[PDB]
Amino acid sequence: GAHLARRYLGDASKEPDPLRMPTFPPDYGFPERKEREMVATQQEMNDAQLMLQQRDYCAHYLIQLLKCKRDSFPNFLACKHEQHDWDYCEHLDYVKRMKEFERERRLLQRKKRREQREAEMARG
Amino acid sequence: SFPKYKPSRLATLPATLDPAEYDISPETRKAQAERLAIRSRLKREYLLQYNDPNRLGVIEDPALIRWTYARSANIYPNFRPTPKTSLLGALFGIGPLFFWYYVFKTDRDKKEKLIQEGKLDQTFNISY
Amino acid sequence: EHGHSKMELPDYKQWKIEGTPLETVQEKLAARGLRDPWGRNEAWRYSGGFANNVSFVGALLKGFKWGFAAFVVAVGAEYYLESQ
Amino acid sequence: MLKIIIPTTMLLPMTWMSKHNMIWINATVHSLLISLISLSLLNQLGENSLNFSLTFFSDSLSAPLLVLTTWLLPLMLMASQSHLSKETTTRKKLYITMLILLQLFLIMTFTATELILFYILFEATLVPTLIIITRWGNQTERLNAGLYFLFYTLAGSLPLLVALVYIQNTTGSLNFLIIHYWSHPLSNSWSNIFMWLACIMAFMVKMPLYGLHLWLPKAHVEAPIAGSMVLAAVLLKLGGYGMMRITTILNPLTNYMAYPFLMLSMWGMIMTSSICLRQTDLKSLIAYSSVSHMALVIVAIMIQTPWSFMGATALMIAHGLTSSMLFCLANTNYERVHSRTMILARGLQTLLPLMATWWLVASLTNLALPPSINLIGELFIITASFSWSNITIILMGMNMMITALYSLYMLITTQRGKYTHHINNIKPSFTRENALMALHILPLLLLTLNPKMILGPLY
Amino acid sequence: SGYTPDEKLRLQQLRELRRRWLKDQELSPREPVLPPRRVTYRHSIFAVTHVLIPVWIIHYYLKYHVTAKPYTVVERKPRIFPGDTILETGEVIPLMKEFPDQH
Amino acid sequence: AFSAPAAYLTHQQKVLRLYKRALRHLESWCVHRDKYRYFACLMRARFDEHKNEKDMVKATQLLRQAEEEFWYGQHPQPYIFPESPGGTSYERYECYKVPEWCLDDWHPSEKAMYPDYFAKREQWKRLRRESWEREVKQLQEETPPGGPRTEALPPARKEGDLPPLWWHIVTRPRERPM
Amino acid sequence: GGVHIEPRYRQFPQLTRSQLIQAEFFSATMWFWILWRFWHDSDAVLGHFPYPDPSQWTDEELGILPDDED
Amino acid sequence: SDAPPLTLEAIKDRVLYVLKLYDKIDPEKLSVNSHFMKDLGLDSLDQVEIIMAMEDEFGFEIPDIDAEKLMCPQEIVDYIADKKDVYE
Amino acid sequence: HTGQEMIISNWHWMTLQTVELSLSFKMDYFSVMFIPVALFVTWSIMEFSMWYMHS
Ligand SMILES: CCCCCCCCCCCCCCCCC[C@@H](O)O[C@H](CO[C@H](O)CCCCCCCCCCCCCCC)COP(=O)(O)OCC[N+](C)(C)C
Ligand SMILES: CCCCCCCC/C=C\CCCCCCCC(=O)O[C@H](COC(=O)CCCCCCC/C=C/CCCCCCCC)COP(=O)(O)OCCN
Ligand SMILES: *OP(=O)(O)OCC(C)(C)[C@@H](O)C(=O)NCCC(=O)NCCSC(=O)CCCCCCCCCCC
Repeated sequence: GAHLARRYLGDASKEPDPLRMPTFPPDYGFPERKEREMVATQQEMNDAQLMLQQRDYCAHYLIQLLKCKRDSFPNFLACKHEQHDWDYCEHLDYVKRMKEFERERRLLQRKKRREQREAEMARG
Repeated sequence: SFPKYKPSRLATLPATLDPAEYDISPETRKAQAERLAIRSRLKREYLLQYNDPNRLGVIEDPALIRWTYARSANIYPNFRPTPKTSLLGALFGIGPLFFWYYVFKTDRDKKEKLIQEGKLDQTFNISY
Repeated sequence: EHGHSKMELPDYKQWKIEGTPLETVQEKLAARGLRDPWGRNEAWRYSGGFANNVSFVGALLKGFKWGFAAFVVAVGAEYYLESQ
Repeated sequence: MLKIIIPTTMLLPMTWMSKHNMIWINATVHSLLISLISLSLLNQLGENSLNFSLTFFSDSLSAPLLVLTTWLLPLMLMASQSHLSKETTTRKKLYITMLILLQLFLIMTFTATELILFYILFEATLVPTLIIITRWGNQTERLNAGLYFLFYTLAGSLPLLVALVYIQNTTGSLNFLIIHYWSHPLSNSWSNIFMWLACIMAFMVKMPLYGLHLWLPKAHVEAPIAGSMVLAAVLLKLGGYGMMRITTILNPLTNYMAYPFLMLSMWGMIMTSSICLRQTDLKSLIAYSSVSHMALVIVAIMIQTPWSFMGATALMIAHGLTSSMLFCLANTNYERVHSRTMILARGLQTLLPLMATWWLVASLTNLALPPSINLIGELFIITASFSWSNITIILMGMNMMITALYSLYMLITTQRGKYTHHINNIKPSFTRENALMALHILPLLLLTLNPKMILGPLY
Repeated sequence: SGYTPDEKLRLQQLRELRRRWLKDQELSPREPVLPPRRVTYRHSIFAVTHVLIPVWIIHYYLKYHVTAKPYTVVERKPRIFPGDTILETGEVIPLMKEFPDQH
Repeated sequence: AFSAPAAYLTHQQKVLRLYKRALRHLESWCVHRDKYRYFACLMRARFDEHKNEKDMVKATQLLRQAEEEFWYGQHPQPYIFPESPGGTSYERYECYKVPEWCLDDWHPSEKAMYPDYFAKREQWKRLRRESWEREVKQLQEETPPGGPRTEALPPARKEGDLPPLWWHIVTRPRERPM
Repeated sequence: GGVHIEPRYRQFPQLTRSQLIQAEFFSATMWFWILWRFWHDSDAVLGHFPYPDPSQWTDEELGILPDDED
Repeated sequence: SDAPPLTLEAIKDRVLYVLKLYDKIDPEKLSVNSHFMKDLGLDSLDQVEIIMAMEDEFGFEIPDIDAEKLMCPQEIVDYIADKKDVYE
Repeated sequence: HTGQEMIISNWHWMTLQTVELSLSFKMDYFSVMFIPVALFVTWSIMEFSMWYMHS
């Protein structure tokens, strides 16, 4: 989707641009701003030589799953718990991305509402 | 009534859609009969030469010889310099040469200017 | 080794239009004063082992019964072995 | 170099004192031995050259051409054995004498260290070829053909002689080593432009360059089979060798004097290739394909880069072998059918299967199927041309497609389909013809294993 | 419509001749007169001559000629995970940072 | 194929050719046999409603609108028998057909195999050799002056005679040689 | 390398019991495999992780202020 | 392939089989030499349909110029035999 | 089992100055996964053709 209809048939400035997102400071909402934590270091993540696109915040679960796959070779369905863990971590990453999208959209709503209220006060 | 078929150069008219086959006249029948007669004469000649036990050689075809001669060697003696032939020869034999010369000369001038200004990035260009 | 066994043709009196869609075609034609002269030539296409048809869904579910029975047995064994 | 020249000269008395029924056997055996001897020239250095004496020298550009020249003679003898059966002994000996004299003139021309000596032998090659074409040719057009083959050539080469003596009055020498070591730039001047044209046109006309190529179809379709073989395989490469040698004194004029010819070649290779699509004569088609390949060689030489020269050498050798094989196949059809028209004898794969295999291999080689040395030369030339200008690929690409088309066209018209019903005189292939095709095709596939032998002096 | 009598008669004569010609195309019981003159088992010989000999030749060629030159056979580096140990050296790669595990 | 063609097709032949073509294309449209039977009976009824008409002009006006209607609804992908000129196996076995005269060029070591076949072949050759000399004169006297009017050939009329120009028709390679 | 089956001419062709049982066995194998895999791995079709509702998130976690502060 | 080598008897039997299923002609009256127009009182359209039934039965097409002059079952059998190279 | 990957440059064909052309094989995931599939399909097709093209 409905966001495509909203942006393309409705007001374009009302909705975020995926290419230029985010447009607002990270501290604009609340000043806490806890940092994201990475578990796998640069060196072991290079030694496992995953890919430059698998080298994300879920890389430790990927490394553990690869260790299971290598260790229990003939039983290719032996280690399914770590597959589930990696999938869950990727799910949480996607949910965080969706939250970023929603926050940017609501901030754009609020900024446009501020602009309308200021314009109304100026015209009155 | 049904939508009409429009013949073209590369999709000709069906024989069943020819009005000429529905305009039958005695002269048309005589023409068809004599066409069949000459075809039959040629077929008889070929088949007499073809079924002969004594013959042991390729049968010579005057029509094939005429075709090859007309395509190769009868061209120039029947050539006549006319405005149409002169113009077509000039175009088809001169225009492509100057077109390609202009294209390649412009490309090489652009490349040479880029090289002289130093902005071309020929790194790793070792083999030429 | 080739098939020289003297195959003999069936009796032509065997083929009848009755009980086939050709009968309905004949009825529709007689509704206009026409007849089908070649009807009995096609009757063999609806007569013997060709008389029964299968639906598309039935074709897709060709071996569903035996597979379902085997799946039930296997899942029951899995339940009775895991619960130990 | 005399270890090759003297036996070639001794071929003549051996031919003339031979028995009436033993001329072909002796000529073939001793020509094969001379080819084996000439194989030793292939041991080249990365340094200057094999400077045997003041008169003759050998290079890795000259060595493959010499080997091809010595190898072509036995094949020509085998090809000529058939149609010269009813000829008197003296005239057969005269034919063999013409072939031997042509081989001697070519051998000396490739190894000559002096430009004037090179010119004299380069022209001496004309007389045996003219006699062969106009004496043992079959149709009445041969006379006219001979005239063309002569005058075109001379019209190009008389100015060259002038230029040559002029150069020797200015530099003081025409020795190629001194000329290379003492080279000086050519300033942009009208006199220098005309000197460039005089030095270039004689070699352009014998490649042949597009627009100056009218003599070649006449000469090749009117010549006997040995004449066609030697004309397509060796005599065309004389212009390429001459242009490769003489371009060292033409710089930097070639940077802009090459534009008219390059265009004439790059467009020309298209036209001739398209001409092959509508041709009713096999020999005419093969000759036009030769014109297209030589246009590519002209582009390679005018580009004047190492990859260009390597590709030009490889393509010259490959085309020589391939065109000789194609002419031999066409002649083996002609001697059965006596027509020289493509659509007369049809469906020959059913009647002659092994000859159909030979046809397929020859068509594949002419089509430049990797890793043949035909494709090696073509690809090196194409890469050099792409570096010269990225737009050239278009024309080059088009040529490739067209070439395949007409090649397979020639294979499909003659070998596939239904046989012609009334042609009942197609006899089984003789051992001589099969051996001729095998001796054409095995060296090509052997050479693909050691391409450095045919990549020239810039390897 | 139908055949003219001459067409009918020519057809019968031609088909009689054709049937005779076709009958003459059969072979007698002795027709292929062949001149004789000379001068798990199958799977075992096939496995010996078509697998073992080529693998012997290729292994010899690779082990003693190809690898005699540098960079001829280049291997992708094996993957290293935390907690592994190396045969050559014998050190133990340290474990990861004990990430908070839940679900 | 076997029958010699005439100078022209009569009106009846054209009508029958249209009837066959239309029925074939209707069968291609109606895949099932009962549907085809119904619509083919309908087409037969439509075809003979003008069977009894007498004048040529309107009978030719019909069979023209019929051709136009056929060409409008002609099923651009009709069914073709596999051996027919448009079929998927039209000239499939054309490459296995070898002429008889090739057997004359066999090596004697090859002809040593199959001696009975080559004896019968020699019998056929001598029969052809005599019959040809008879056939040439028979055709010479049976032909009208000015040349043949139709490429139809006569039968044999004597006792020991053979039909003129019979060799290359009787010695056809085969329909499926290999 | 098969057995002899004569043509039938307008009747149903002769069938071997072997091909019938083989075809039925392989169809049953395919259906059993599909049922087994669906029983064991159902998330491959219907999914495992629920899709969150973006409009159901409270403004507190999205850093949204009540339209007056900044 | 695996196609049995059909014979003249098989061709004749199949032709008569197809003709006996044509309800326009009485199975008692027809024979191998029974003519179509005169012996059985058929039309030209009936002949075209008979030729089409033959073509469907034997799996190959008879050209119209040849098909238009096949007026007996015997000549149909002869045409099929000559086309398919039947010995006996 | 491991993830074995290889490059085998066994025969040196030629060298154009700074460009070396040699017979080299890349035995990576794609090669070692596609070769068995192609060989399996080819074996099935050849067994099928033994029946299909018998005549
Ligand atoms: C027929 C089939 C093909 C045969 C082969 C054809 C190949 C031969 C083509 C000849 C190559 C070109 C010759 C001269 C090229 C030099 C460049 C010059 O022509 O261009 C301009 C020259 O301008 C004009 O061209 C002046 C000459 C005009 C008169 C010449 C005739 C033009 C067309 C004739 C074609 C006839 C060819 C066939 C003859 C039978 C450059 O201006 P400018 O800077 O000032 O001069 C530079 C040279 N300088 C330094 C020595 C002074
Ligand atoms: C296939 C047919 C091709 C025919 C041949 C085409 C090539 C023609 C090349 C020109 C011919 C004459 C070449 C001259 C020989 C070189 C010697 C030289 O360069 O010396 C020059 C002399 O140059 C000339 O004199 C050349 C003048 C041209 C006269 C002849 C005209 C021939 C036709 C010219 C136009 C055609 C050229 C291209 C034809 C393209 C192909 C058809 C300098 O003379 P100097 O006075 O000593 O020095 C100057 C300082 N004092
Ligand atoms: O006894 P026969 O020798 O068999 O003669 C048959 C017949 C008498 C019918 C005929 O040969 C004849 O001579 N008729 C005389 C008059 C005549 O035929 N006039 C023309 C009538 S045209 C017609 O029949 C209408 C055609 C309608 C069908 C259109 C086809 C469209 C199909 C589209 C594709 C599915």
